[PDB]
Parts: sequence; C-alpha cells; structure tokens
Amino acid sequence: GYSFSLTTFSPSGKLVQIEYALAAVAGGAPSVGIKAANGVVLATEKKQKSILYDERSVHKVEPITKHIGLVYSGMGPDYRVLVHRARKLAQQYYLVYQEPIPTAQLVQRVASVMQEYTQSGGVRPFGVSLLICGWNEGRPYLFQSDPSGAYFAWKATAMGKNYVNGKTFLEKRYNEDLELEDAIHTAILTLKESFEGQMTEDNIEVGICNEAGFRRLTPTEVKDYLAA
Amino acid sequence: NPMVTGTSVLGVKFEGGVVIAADMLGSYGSLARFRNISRIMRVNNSTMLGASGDYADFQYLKQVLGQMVIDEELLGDGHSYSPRAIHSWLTRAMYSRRSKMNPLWNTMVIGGYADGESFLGYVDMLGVAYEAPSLATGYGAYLAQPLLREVLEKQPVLSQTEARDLVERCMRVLYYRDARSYNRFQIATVTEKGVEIEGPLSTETN
Amino acid sequence: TGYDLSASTFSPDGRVFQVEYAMKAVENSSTAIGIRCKDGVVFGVEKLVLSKLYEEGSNKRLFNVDRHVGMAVAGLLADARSLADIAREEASNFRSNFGYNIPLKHLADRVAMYVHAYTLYSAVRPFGCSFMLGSYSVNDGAQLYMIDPSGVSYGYWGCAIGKARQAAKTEIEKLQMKEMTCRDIVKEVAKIIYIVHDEVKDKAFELELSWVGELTNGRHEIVPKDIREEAEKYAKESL
Amino acid sequence: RYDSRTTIFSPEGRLYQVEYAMEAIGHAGTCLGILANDGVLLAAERRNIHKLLDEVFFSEKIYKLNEDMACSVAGITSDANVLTNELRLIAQRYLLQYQEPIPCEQLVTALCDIKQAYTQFGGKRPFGVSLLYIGWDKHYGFQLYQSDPSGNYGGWKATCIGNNSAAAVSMLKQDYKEGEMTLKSALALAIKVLNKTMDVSKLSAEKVEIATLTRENGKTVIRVLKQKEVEQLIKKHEEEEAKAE
Amino acid sequence: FRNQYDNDVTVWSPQGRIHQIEYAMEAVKQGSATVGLKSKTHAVLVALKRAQSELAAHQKKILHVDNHIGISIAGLTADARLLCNFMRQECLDSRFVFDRPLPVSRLVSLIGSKTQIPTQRYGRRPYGVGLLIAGYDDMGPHIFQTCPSANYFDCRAMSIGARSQSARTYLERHMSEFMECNLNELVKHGLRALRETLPAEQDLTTKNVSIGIVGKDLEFTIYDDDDVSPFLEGLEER
Amino acid sequence: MSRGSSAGFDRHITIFSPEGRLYQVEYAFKAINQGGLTSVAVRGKDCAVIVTQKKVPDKLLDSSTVTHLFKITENIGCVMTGMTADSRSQVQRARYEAANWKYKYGYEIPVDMLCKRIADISQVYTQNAEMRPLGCCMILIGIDEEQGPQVYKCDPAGYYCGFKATAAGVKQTESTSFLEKKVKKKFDWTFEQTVETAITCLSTVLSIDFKPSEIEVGVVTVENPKFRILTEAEIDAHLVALAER
Amino acid sequence: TTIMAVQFDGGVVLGADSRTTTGSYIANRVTDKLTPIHDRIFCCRSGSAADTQAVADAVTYQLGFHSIELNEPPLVHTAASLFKEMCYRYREDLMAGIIIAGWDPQEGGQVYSVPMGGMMVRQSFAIGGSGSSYIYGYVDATYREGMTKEECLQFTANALALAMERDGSSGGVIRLAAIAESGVERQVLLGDQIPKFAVA
Amino acid sequence: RFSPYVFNGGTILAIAGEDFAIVASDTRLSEGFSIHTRDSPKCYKLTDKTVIGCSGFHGDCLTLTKIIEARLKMYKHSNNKAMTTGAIAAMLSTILYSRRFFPYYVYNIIGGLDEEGKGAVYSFDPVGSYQRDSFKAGGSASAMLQPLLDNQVGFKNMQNVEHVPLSLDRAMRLVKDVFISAAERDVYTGDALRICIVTKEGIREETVSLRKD
Amino acid sequence: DLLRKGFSCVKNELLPSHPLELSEKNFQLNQDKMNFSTLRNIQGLFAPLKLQMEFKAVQQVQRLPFLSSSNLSLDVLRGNDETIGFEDILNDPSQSEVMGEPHLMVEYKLGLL
Repeated sequence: GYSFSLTTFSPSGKLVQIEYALAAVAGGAPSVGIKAANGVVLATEKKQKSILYDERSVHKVEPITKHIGLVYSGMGPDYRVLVHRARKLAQQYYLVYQEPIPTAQLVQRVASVMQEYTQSGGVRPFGVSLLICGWNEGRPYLFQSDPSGAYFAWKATAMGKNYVNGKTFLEKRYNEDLELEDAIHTAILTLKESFEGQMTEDNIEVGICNEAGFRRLTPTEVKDYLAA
Repeated sequence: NPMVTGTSVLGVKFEGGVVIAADMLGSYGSLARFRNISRIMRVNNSTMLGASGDYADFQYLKQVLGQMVIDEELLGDGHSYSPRAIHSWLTRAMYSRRSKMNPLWNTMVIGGYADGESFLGYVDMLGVAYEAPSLATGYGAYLAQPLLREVLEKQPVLSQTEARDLVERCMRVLYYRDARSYNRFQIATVTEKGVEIEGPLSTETN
Repeated sequence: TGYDLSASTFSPDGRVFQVEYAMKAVENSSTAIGIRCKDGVVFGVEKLVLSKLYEEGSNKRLFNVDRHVGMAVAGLLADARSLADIAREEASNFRSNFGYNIPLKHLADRVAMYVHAYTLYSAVRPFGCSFMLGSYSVNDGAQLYMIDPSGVSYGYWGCAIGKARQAAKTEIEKLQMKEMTCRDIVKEVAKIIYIVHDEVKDKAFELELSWVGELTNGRHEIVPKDIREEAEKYAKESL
Repeated sequence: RYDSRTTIFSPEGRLYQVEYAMEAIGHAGTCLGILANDGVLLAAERRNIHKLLDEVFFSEKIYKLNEDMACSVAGITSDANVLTNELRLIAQRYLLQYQEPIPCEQLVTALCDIKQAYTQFGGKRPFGVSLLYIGWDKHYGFQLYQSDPSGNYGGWKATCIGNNSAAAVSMLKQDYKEGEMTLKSALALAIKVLNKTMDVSKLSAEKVEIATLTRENGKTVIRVLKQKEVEQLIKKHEEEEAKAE
Repeated sequence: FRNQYDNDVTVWSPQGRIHQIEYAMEAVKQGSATVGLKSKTHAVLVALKRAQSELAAHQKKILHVDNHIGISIAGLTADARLLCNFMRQECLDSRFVFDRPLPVSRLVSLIGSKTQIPTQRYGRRPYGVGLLIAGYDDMGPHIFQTCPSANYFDCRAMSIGARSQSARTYLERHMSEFMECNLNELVKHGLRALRETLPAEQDLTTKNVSIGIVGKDLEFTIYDDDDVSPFLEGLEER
Repeated sequence: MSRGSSAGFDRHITIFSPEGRLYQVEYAFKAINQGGLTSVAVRGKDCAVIVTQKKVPDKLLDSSTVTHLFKITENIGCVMTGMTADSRSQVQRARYEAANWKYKYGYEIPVDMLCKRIADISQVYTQNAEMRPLGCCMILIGIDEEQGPQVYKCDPAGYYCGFKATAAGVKQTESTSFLEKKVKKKFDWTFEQTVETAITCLSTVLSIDFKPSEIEVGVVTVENPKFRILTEAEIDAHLVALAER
Repeated sequence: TTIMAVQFDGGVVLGADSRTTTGSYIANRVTDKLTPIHDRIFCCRSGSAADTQAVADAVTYQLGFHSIELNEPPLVHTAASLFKEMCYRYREDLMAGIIIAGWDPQEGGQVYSVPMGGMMVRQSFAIGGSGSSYIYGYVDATYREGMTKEECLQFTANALALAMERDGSSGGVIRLAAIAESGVERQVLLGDQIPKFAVA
Repeated sequence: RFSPYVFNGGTILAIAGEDFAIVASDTRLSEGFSIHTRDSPKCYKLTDKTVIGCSGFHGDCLTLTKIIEARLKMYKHSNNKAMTTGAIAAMLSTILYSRRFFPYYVYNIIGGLDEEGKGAVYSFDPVGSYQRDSFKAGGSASAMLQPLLDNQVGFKNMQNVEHVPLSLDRAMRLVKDVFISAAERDVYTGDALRICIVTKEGIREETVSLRKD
Repeated sequence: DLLRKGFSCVKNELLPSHPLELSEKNFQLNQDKMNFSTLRNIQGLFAPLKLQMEFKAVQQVQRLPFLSSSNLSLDVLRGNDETIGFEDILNDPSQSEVMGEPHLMVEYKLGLL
C-alpha cells in the first residue's frame, strides 16, 4: 500500500518511492569522496570484474569541465544521463557568464533537475546519488546529491553499498590537517575496508581536483598508490 | 515566378474524341535550353493533358495527378476519374494554390473522350476554368485560336483527319510567328480505343 | 496472469503476452496461402461466405497495395484492411520521393516496423492480423514476405496463415514450387485449399485467387475467371 | 474516498493528500519566528548534526528572498529549494513592474496561489513544504507569515512550524509579551522556546540557526547570527534558568 | 474467467478476441428491424419506427445523406448522428472537389477506416451503430451494411436490428427474384421482410414504416407517414 | 491519458522495488533468451568477428532473407539477439543515428559513440510510463581510425561496456566462461586464432560441429575496415580448418 | 562556373572549372565543384555556393541512409529525384543548378540536369552555370553518339577551355572525373594542359 | 509580381415583377483583348425559386457558386427545408464578408421569389452589402444598363405617364432590347444572351443572339 | 471584444516582424518536420509515429506550466543533449521574466480556456 505512486504521500507523510531509490543507491557500488585542504579525491569501485570487460571504454569518475568531476553509486545509465545534462548546465552557465561555473551552482541546478523527476507522476526518480568535486578560487568543494533533489556539502563521505561503515571509518581518520597526497591514501584505505575482492590495477577509478583542474588518475598512478 | 516555360498547347474537338498538341521545348528565358522534353501527359485511359508555363510545376502535377489515378485503380471497384472530374480537380487545386499567393504557374488543356461525348477543358494559373470545342494557350490564343474558330464556325463537327490537319496547320503558324517555339511537336489523340501520342513530328514547310 | 493487460508489460519469464494473444488471434480467421514460383506469386484464401445474402465479392481479403504488390490477410478484417491502407501509403510515398516502384523487400520492412511500433505502448493495442506481400519484377524476380502481429518480417517460398496453417504448410511442402509456373501452380493452390479446408464447420466458402508475375507483366490482378473455374474443377476431381 | 490522486474529496470532506502533506512537516527541524517592536527574528533547528558536513554558508534553512524579506523552510528540502527559487523570482518580477520592493503579503499570497494550484488541477504531488516569512514593508512594518502545503496562510505575531510545534506554540501563547517587546528580549524568548523543544541533546550553536531582521538608517539588515553571539545568548539563558531556581 | 479482459478495447482476451467489439455488436441488436433489399435498377430501405414511447412522434430511422446515398440506422442514436454528419461532409467535399457524386463503394471504405480508428486507441469506444447504406452510382444500386466492428459488407439484401434473423431468413428464401422487380414489387418484398420480424398480433401501420428509395432516375426520397400509404396498401395478410 | 501505471512492484516499468531494483528491465533481459539463439563476438588486435546461429525451423522459409547480422554503416556492423521485431527496430534506430552523426559532425561515427547513443535512447524507455524496453541486445563491431578494433554491447537496461570478447543469448554464461578461459590463455588472434576461437566457443558451448548453413559471420579488419558477411563457402573453409588437423 | 557532364558508353564523364567569384574578386580559385554524393555518383554545383553546398550535404545524408536501408548501391535516378525534391520545395529560397551524374548497375551511365527551378530531365550531355551560354553552340556542333571515354574527356576539356577563356566568372583549373563501373578516375588539367586556341 | 486577380468581364441584369424575377446575362468570357469562349453563361440555378448570377473574375465566380451550392445542401440537411431567397442573400453577404481582406472579385445579383411568391431581387458588392431592389444591373456594362432601366421600369424623370405594372412579356422585350443596345457599345458584352425566367412554375431559360464581333 | 490581458488581438501585427520571425521562433517544429520527412520518406511511417508517440509522453508530465521546466528526456531523444543552441542561453524559461496567475496558466496547457 501507498508504495506505488511516487505522488502519494504516506499517512506517515514520507515519500516511499524516493525512499526506494535510496535503497537502490545503497545497493550500488561503493564510492568515496574526501576533501583535502588543497584538493578533492573521488574514488570508486569497479564492477567490471571479468577480464573480458574493458577499461578503455566506460568510466565512472567522469569529468564535467576543466575543474568539476562526478562519481556516483547506483544505476549506470541514469548516471550517464545525469552527467550529460550536468555538462549542458555547466556550458549554459559558461555561455551566459564568461566564467567557469561555481561548483555549488552546478550542484544546485543538477539537484533541481533530479528533483524535477521526483514530483511529476508517470516517471521515476533517478536511481543514483552523485558525489561532486570542484575547485573554485582557492578552496576545494565536495557535494553529494540525493535522488530526492537534496544536496549536501561533505568534508568526506562514503556512499554506495556498505556506506554506513565507511562513514564511520572516515570519522576517526579525517581532519583539517590531511592534504591531497595523504587524502588519496586514506580514501584507498576506506575503499579496501569493504572492497571484498582485494583490489589490483583497475578494480578502482580515482579522480583528483586541485587548481590544475579535475583530473582522472591513470591506472599507472593508482598502481603507484597501491604500492603503499 | 517561373524560370523554364513552355509556349503553347492546342486542342480541337472532333467526332469521336479529342486531339491536342504541344511542341517539345523548355525555354530558360529567351534560350531554348531543353529540346527533347515532353509536355503531354496521359492521365488515364480516357484523358490526356498538356500544359504550358513552368515545367517544374508541370512535373509536380505529373507526380500528383498521376498518383491519384493509381490510387483509384488499385481499389479495383471500377469507377474512374472521368475527364470532367480531372478538370474540376485541377481547377480546384490551382485556385487553392492561387489563394495562398503561391500559384502553380501553368495553363493546362485537359482533353478526354468518355461516355461517347468528347471533352476539352482549360485551366490557368488563376483558376479560370471553362470548356470550348477549341483551345489554345500562350500565343496560341492569338495565332492559332482564330484559325480554329474560323474553321469550326463553318463546319462545327470535324472528322479525325481534318482535325489533325487543322492542328498541324496551326502548329505551322505558331512555328512561324512565335519566338519561343520549336519545330518538333507532339500530337496526342484520344478515341474510344485510348490515348495515343505520336512524336516527334517535324514541320517540313515550303 | 496479471502481466497480460498491456503491451508495455514483460511477463516474469520474459514474454509480452498481449502480442501473443494477437498472434493467437489470427487462428480465429480462415486460412490464406500464397506460393512463390518461377514467374510470380499466386495467392488463395478460404474466403468464408457468412450468408448467401452477400454479394460475390464482399469481404475481400486480396487487396492491391500497389501496381506490382499484392496482399493477402488473415485475422480481424478491420485491422487487416487498415494495414492494407497503410501499406498503400508507403508505396505512394516511395514513388513520390524516388520516382520508381517501391521494392517489395523494402515495403515489407516499412510496414513490419509499423505493426511492431504498435506493440510496445500501453495506449494502443497490437494489430490482430497477419498478411503476405507478394510482387514480381524482372530486376529481382518474385518475392513473398509475411508479417505476424508481432512485427517479424521474413521472406517465404511457401506461406500459410489462418486457423489451419499447419495442414496447409504440410501440403505446401509437397510441391517443387521453385520449378513451376503460375499456370501450373494455381491448380495446386486450389488443391491445397480444398485439402486443408474443414467442411464440417464451414460450409459455403468462396475460393478467391490472385497472382502477380511474369505472365501478367508484373501487375497485381485477381485471377481471370475462366482460370478460376478450371482450378475449381481441378481441385474437385482430385477430391 | 481515500488517499489518492490529490484531487479527491473523501466522503467526509477532508483532502487526505493534503492532510498527509501536513505530516512531513511534523518531522522536519523545528523553526519558529517571533515579531518584536523593533525587529523580527527567525530561528531554526539545523538537524544536519553530522560532523563531516561543511559549508555553513549563511544558511541551510534560512534563505533570503529579496532586499527586504527572508524565508525559512520545513519539510521536503528539495521542494523547499524549488519554492524559494520561485519566491525570489516573483519578488524580482514585482520589483520589475512597480520599481518598489514587493510587500510581504503580495509575495506570500503569490506563492500560496501556486501551492494551492498543486492541491487542485493536477495529478502531481502537492508541495510538502511549510514556510515562514519575515520581512518589512512601508504598508504595515514588520510582518511574519506562515504557510502550509494546503496553500493556506496567515499573519502571526509569533509562531513555530516543524517538530514539537504544539508545545512550542503553547509556550509561546503563555509566554509572549504581545505588542511591547524589544528585539533581543524576543531572542531570549526564542532561546527559551528551543530549550523547550530540544531532543535529549542540549542545544549549542552547532544546532541553531537564528537570523534577525532590522530596520536601520533606511536600509533593511538580515545578518545571520555568528558563533560568538549565539553562544553568549546561550550562556545568558542558561544562567537565567539557573537563578530561576 | 475473463472479467479482467472485457473492459477496455485495447485488451486482447487470452483467446485472441476483443470482447469490447463483440459488446459493440450488441448495441445493434437493441435498435429496430430495418431491411435494405435491392433490385437491378433501384435500392430501398424499409425500416420500422420505434413504438417504445407513446403519443410522441416516432424516431427517424431513415436519414438523407446525398442525392444518391441514403442510410438507415440501427444502433446508438449518438453514434448514428455522429456518423451521418461525417457522411454528409464526405459527399459535400467530393462534389466540391471533383464535381461528381461520390461513389458508394468508396464512401463505405471511408466509413470503415473512420470506425476502425477508435477500435485500437485507449479511452474510446467503438461506434455502436450499424448502418444500412442504399446508393446508386455508375454501377447501379448498392446495399452496404456497416457493423460497429468497422467491418462493412456488400449485400444484395440484409436486415439489422432486433429479431432481424427472421427477416434475413425470409430474404434468403426470396433473394433470387429480387433483381427483376418493378419498384412496387420491390417495396412489397421489403415490407414483407420487415413484417416477418414483428409479433403476429401487430401489423405494419402507416405510423411506423419509413420506406426510402433511390435508384436510376429517382433521387433518394424518404417517405414518412401517411405518404407511405401507396406502398403499404395492397399488402396481403400474413 | 494512458492505461495507468499497473499497480505492483513488478507490474510496471518505473515503479521501484523496496530495495530499489527495476523489475521490467530484468524481465526484458530474460526476454533475450526467447528464440534460443546465442551470439559470440571476439576481437584480435587487427580484426573483430561476430558469429551467431542461424536456426531455420522450416524449409519453406527463404534462408537468404532470414538473418541477424545487420550492417549499421559501412564500417559498423551489429548482431542482434532477442525478440526479432524489437531487434530490427533498434537496427533502424542505429542506422538513423549513425547517419545523423555523420551529417552533423562530418566524420564517421566511432563505434563507442554509436553504442553510447543507443544505450542512452534505450535507457529513456526505463523511465517513462508506457514505453517498454526493447527485448534485444546489440553487439557492435568496427575500426574507427586508431582506437583499435572495438566490440561493444548494449542491453535493455541501457548499460554498455567494452569487451575484448563477448557473447549474448541463451547459452551465454557458459560461453562467457569458455571465452574467459580463451582470453586468459593466449590472445594474439591475428585472424585465425580469431574466428576459430569464436566458432570453437559457440560449438563447444552449444553442440557438435556446425555445418556452414547454420553459421553467420561478419568481420571487420584493420586493412579492410568494411563489414563483410562471409559467404557459405569460406565459412565452410574455416569449418574444415576446424576439422582439418 | 561551367559545370559539364557527358554520358559515354558504359559510364559518364563529368567536368567543371574552379572559380568562385564574389563580385569581380576571385575569392577561391581552386574550388572543387565536383562533390561526391556517393561512391559512384557525383553532383556539379552552380549558383550561390551556400545553397548548393547545403543541398549536396542534405542529399548525401538522405542517399547514404537510403542506400543502407536498401542494402544496394543507389540508382542515379534516385539521387536525381532527391535533388529535385529539395530544389523544388525551396525553389524560391535557393539558387542552385545541379548536374547530377553518375553510374549504377541497372541503367549504366546517366546524366540528369536539374536546373534552377526543380526540373529533372535526362540528357545525353548536360552543361550549366554562367559560362555555359558560350559553349552551347560548340557542344551542339561537336557532340556525337557512341563516344569513348578518352574522346569524351577531350571533348569536355575543349568545351571547358572555350568557356573559361570567355566568361569572367569561369577560369582557373579544369577538374575532371571519369565515372565508370570500376571507379572514379579524377584528374586536374592545369596550366599548359588546358587546350589553347590561337587568338587572331 | 503575381496579380491574384483578373477581370473576365460579363454583364448581368435582374428585374423583379409581381410573379416573376428575370435574371439575364451575356455569355462571353473575356480576358484583356481575347475571347476565351462565347458560350459561358453567367447565371446559375440555385433553387427552384432562386437564381444567382455572378460576374467579374471567373475563378471566384466558380468558387463562389460551388460554395453556395454546398451551403444550400448543408442548410437542407440541418434545417430540413430549402432556403428562402432572403436567407440565401443573407448567407451570401456573410460569405462574401468572410474574405474582407482578400475579396471575392465578383458582382452578384439574386433573382427569385420570396416567401409569398412576389418577385424579389437582391444586389450585392464584392464584400457583401446587399439590398432589395426592383431591378439592377452589374458587371462591365452596368453603367450602360442602369439608367435605361431607371427610365423604363422606375419611370424616373418622366411626367404624366401611367404607371402600368410590369408584365412578363414586356419584361422580356425590355431585357432583350437593353442587351441589344449594350452589345453595340460595350466590348465585353455579346455572343449570346441567357435569360432565366423565375416563376412559380419553375425556371425556364430563353437564349438569343447578340453581335458576334 | 474584451481585455484585462492585453486585448489578445495582434491582428494589426499579422505579417511577421522579419523573414526571421516565425521561422526562427518555431524552428523546433521546423526541425521536427525536417526529420519526420527524412524518416517518412526513407525509414517509414513507423518512425515518425514513434517520435510523435514518445514526444507526447515526455511532455505530459514534466511540471506545471507556471513553473520552470527542464524537459530532460526530450533533449536526449533528438540529439539536443550534446547540441546546444541560441534557444538555450537567450531568455531561458527558468527566468521567464513574465508570468500570469498559476491556475490560469495550468488550465490552458490542457486547454480549459
């Protein structure tokens, strides 16, 4: 009962369909984002386990502009649609104002787009929650977008499956003093705490964002990092 | 505004059917650019058609008017577009095209023989449609219509041979006294048997 | 059960039931066979005379969709007639845009995708009929294609759709249709129709023929009558 | 007859979809506003108590709609974002027409019209957001306004929406110096109200979002209270209840 | 065991069957008997007006459509009057464009298409009226009957409406001698066909029979009450 | 309006399960298995090959016109598995999109971009209320210029990914296991350690040796980058090459 | 602008100049006016450059899509009809005169001559563009039937040289293309290779 | 660059007596300086009691006469009676005005019997200002015809003359003579004279000859 | 014959403001017709029917007209998810800058008025 409509508030007044997209995200593939003092790292967990699968084709830590990148945990196709329209929004803003889009504004616009499916009838909310990194005039930014359209600003957070224990792991492992080179390492540790399969070369995808802009780490650099 | 035009179409009734003719040329202004085009259609087994004016619009009509004939013959009920029906449909099409200030720059001469009674209709770019035993378009209306009407007022009913010869004489007159004309014309004749187009026919004059 | 109220619904085992009822709907209509031979394709239907009050020629099932293309249907007469009308528009559009006649293999793909396009929406329902397109042209010989309500389009040497497609297919398999002419194929078609027909339930039918091919200059036509009587007879002494 | 379609009257008159919309409000953070003679404050409970959060920037439930008037939200926060955007746009539109800042009732009614349009012709979820408005205008001075997902609204001298709303309003009714209170006397009253509507957790500046509005020198001032002022207000109320023993 | 499938027209029964269409047939069985036999030269439509109200003039079964096409309705009055307007529009447009009477056998196909369109879309109902079309064109008389199933038939004689099976049996027993009949005998045969539907206790009075004839030289003329005395008189007892 | 969202967790497309899993999408996956056909695609470093069954359960049917290898553009070809009508419709969509890409961007569409476009289109079906996922999965192949030989696969969920060698159909998981053992073992696959690999996979997973009438092979090579369907003879040649030892 | 095409036995030979004037100034003097619609089908563009270029691109789009759908090389008449439609619906907004010519398996070498306006007519030889007026007489006097590929090329080169020496909107290098069953054999006649006729 | 209009010429004339309503017109179809045909009558029969006669641009004449016939059939279908003369005139005014910004270049005169059987004639303009008159003439030669009709029918400017009611025979004589006179001076009028006599017994047509030049 | 809405007339206007008034304002429908004619002619009637059939049910439920809308699924159904033009940056519907009463704008969408 009442778990059928997406436009029917429960007698308890809580939207059960968005309640379910949260479960879809929680049943996804883990992702971790960390704000270091001079940059942001996004790392994600790859389900392309079989050797036949390729890395040269599909990517998860996928860029928006010279200085904003995403990572998700949920349904891949819904991601791809969301990243396509985030690119639209960034370019729209850049045409209107000759200015790289602020991270917060891109987050707000994407969150509005995501909410626009939460209250329409005859559609479904996106089955993904986004983690967004950016760098705007000398301070890092990290945001998480809820499928309901809510968005939050996190110093460091974990998402996807087994996230509550990743959230607790980041607790007594994070502070102001950590910086990007150490942030990479602690994010890797956070992932392997629940990796379930003892990572190698490309079991993960990592992205960074300092003033050199958003950059996806090549597998060789990740290999360098897994050495310690 | 037209670019490639045709000069004149002649047509005269006779006892048993209708004979019409039109020369084979398209003028790109004062230039005889295309010298083997045909400006005579066979609509169905009882009605032909000729046209002067823009030739691209005539080809558009060939596309459309041809298509309705197939569209009805597939039905296989047996009713067919009588010559008067094609004339009315064409009149309506060009009146509608005129009312939108995008006229079909043409002046057709529909001729047909159905139900034992001949038929000859005229439609121009402005939807001026009527019927007459003898028709002419362009400077045909000044150089060939007078001879046709002179011959018809004395003898009102013509045989096949006299009508064909009269058309040939009028074509000689047009060839002499019309700038945008060619000495290779087509004659299309309809009888009970069906549409018949002979061509090309020259004009061996003295 | 429960997963069969709309075309936009996959059954738990992965079967769109509301297109499989339609493919099972045509088994309510009488059979229709069409055989392809060296010179052309000839159709033939177990046309039912519902009552003697009907004119000889009501409920035709052998529509002409274009000069060189035929059509024999089976299923709901209304929906099949609507599809015949739709195909009549594809041929016209192709002629208007490209000048020459529409290839049969292309027409069967233009319409099959249309029947399919009604099989994936909750608003509309799938067409409840199957039909055979037949044609001949010196460029490409004779072709025959069949379209089930699901939208699957395949070309056939011998086809049969209706309530007794199985017996008809079994009997068609007994001819060397690749080595025969329409003149000798019409006789076999009438033979098949009477063999497959079940008289006990369906007295008073009207055998209805049509061929298009070399011997008719590639124009679709209902069979000239005297041939229809010779085939009628030939099927009769054999039975 | 029942809970569906947001466009059905139950056989008893009650729009059940809207009654459920005014249920999500009973779970969001407590938000209250108090009207004083010389200003207006708009306090709110910031229930994002998690420590890994950042970006304390000006607001999480206290938005600014134009040069004069500000807003607060409660309920589904995404719909609240949509509504705040619409409010800002409406205020700018009125300013574009008449070249004066919009009177507060004008904007409140303009929004309530949309919120009611969603509890009518539709087929869509009604906005499950209950707002609070604080602002100034030359027509009536300081004003405070409430709204429900139903599209209803009303001017309140002192109110509260969200969690523990009933106890807060009861204390405010029994506790209010109606018509003759200054600003930070009302600030002390608001701290007392929130101290009434705590969870088990004792409140601190990390759990409160007081904001104030002021009529000064011809320009309207909305300064969100910083850390130190809030902690000092908290110690003040703490001593006051201590000696109240 | 088919209650889920017999509510919407866009739902096939799990038997290859649309129940809604078959229920649209059942509207035709709720009208009143009407007969549409034809001869070599003429076509007639004999219909029995509804004696269901009293003291109020009976309904109007036979409808003028054009100078050469007439119709008889045996279904929902709403759908009947909605289809007759479309028929009139088609005939008017045909005379406007081609300046020729619209052939019957093409108007009937247009009806078939227009009545098939609703049979497939959601939120619509099939046109619950069965027609009887009498017409004359270049190929002489025609009698086409239309069903709510968007299926039109070419008929040498047909009856639709309540108890029309009796009339169909009678016509089937007398179809051969219909081609060679003067107008009088044709109308008498049609009147008899309509008569074999009624209960034996009542006879065809002048206030419930609505002969309408079209043919070679006669335009489609509707004969209402007392004017149908010439046709009805001379009709022998059962 | 439309028939309405069928009431149920698995009744409809957009409705979400309690742990957030679309069901009609997965039933669409299990609709691929209808037909019984299975397909295999592998690539060497200079050729990409797709091999599928050609099951004709009748002799009246024109074997020439029954097929599952369609040519999208001159350099891109696909093999469709699943319900036939949806497969052919998606081929139409692929051809249109690939021609449109060349029209708008002036160069042949790379295989990845085509597969991504079609995955995007197919995902949209998994979000509205009467469109239905096409029960058919695509396997594209081709050479772009430098990226290398590529073999991609769509699916009704809208997912797509890169494959060194893939398979689809009923006997798919076992084919995946065999093909994984293939790639683990030795991966030159010039042109011969190719197709013998695909045919060997299809046979060893399916049944005893095929004979040339049941196999449909299309190839693209680096020095011949046009989709060529192998004729009945040369397929038979590779078949004896299996037998010939 | 003196595009030219001739149908020989078994194929077609195109021909065009290379000169794109924007008044009296030569904006581009090595223009390639032989846009390949398909593998063995060509068009020649005359008139406003933008309209012809856009029309050729639209037609190559539609024709490539059609060829893929039919799984066959397209007939030249199909490309001619596709050009006719676009040039006729927008006859007011366009200033294109196209000389569609190519080869197909069915009808052999074909030359269609869609002028400004939307006509579609077949020609044994078709010429167009501004300079064609100065070689109408030459082509009428010299064309014969059954010409081979080589003398067709020589005829085309002569006609184009005659036009370019006279017309100011025509000059530069002569681009030829000999479409046949095997494939196109393009060539450019430049400088000395252009036939020269002794001025008095 | 395209003249959407052309003047084909043609003259019409109507007389309303007591039991009749004459509608007459020449049958010459002209254009510029050419005679398209000599047997194109410009009077059309609408109803057993009403006859319209149009003149001017022939294309609009054809279109208008077909629209009018269609509208009579629609009226007959909806209202179940043939239209009266006044109703047809009012409809025609409305139809003409619907193209106020693209006018029907036609001059129309309705001649027939009203509800009580007395004659009635309605005269129009290219955009539909109609009125009842006892007689009228429109078209190219209207300027030649109207003064003579004013003199002989309306007895204008004559003194001490008995106002005899206009008889049908005298009406025919008058119409034939006025068109004989008009054919002499107007180049657009001649080659025949179709006269429609609308009486209570139907519509009977007489046609005579004019100057053929 | 009324007002309180800007006397909805524009009859004086009629003729376009420019040869680039109606065409540029409705190039969305113009491109729809271009692609449909491309697909009717070559692909079939099924493809334009699909496009109409879908575009219907992407617009039925996006948001009420008096609020801004993004229309996501429509954009990646046409090529517009990676092709952005002058209709996206100039006077975006987000800041529509002119609105009427909500109700009065959501009714006409369906067409009550």
